[PDB]
Amino acid sequence: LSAGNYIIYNRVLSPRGEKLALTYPGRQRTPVTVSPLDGSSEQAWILRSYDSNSNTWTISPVGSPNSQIGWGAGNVPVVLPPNNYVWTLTLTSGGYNIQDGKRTVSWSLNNATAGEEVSIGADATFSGRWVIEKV
Amino acid sequence: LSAGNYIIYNRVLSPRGEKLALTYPGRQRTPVTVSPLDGSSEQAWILRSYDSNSNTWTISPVGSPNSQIGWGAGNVPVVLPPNNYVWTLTLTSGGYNIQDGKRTVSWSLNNATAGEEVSIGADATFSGRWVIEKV
Ligand SMILES: [Cl-]
Repeated sequence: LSAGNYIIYNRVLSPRGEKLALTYPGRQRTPVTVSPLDGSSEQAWILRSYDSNSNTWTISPVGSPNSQIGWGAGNVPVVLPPNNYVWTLTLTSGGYNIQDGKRTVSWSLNNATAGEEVSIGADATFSGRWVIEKV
Repeated sequence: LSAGNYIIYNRVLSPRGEKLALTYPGRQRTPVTVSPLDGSSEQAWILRSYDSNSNTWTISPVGSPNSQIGWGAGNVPVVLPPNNYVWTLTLTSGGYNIQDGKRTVSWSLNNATAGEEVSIGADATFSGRWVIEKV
């Protein structure tokens, strides 16, 4: 895994079979959601290596490339002005487990539906795992 | 849902993000598996309505169209010579729940990996739900 632009989508598809991709809501301090994979810029993220030895990274929307995803009140990711907000990206045999820098919580989807806000908390079979693809 | 040819794939993707489609192994009395969606004829199934009131169907591989999927020993589906083997196809708000005619068991995947045999038993969040798409 290396720096560049990526899509990030859940292992669990929508009820209609759509890949549910991390989607920038177009402004800061607004819960980041998933939506059907569609090639829009809101679904492209810049990963920058923070500590390679820690597998930690910053994640920035291409639309606002200096901004970073942080841990929002309500336990949802939100985009913010930069301040070393990082996530651990661990490749497991079930896909990526996206955790905070201290590896105490995980991103998941509760229902895996279009428009759903990403949850930060307990790890979850299947919906706690993600796919990260270049470009 | 109507008679015709379909792909049938899990709501849960492989760890690499591949849609896992029901795949005929090319002979009878051999556990039916899932594999990455690839347009092969082994992934095309003929659905015929058995009883509309009870929502039951026969499922036959296009490769051996008179044959039917039945409930195999070891609780895995297998293909067999026809003898009214049916499955209930219920569209829930989380996708299709594929059960036996009596609605006591469900098809799911334990790990949702390429090559995995389909399990017949407990309903399972996410991996007990399916997507059924024409042709
Ligand atoms: Cl058998």
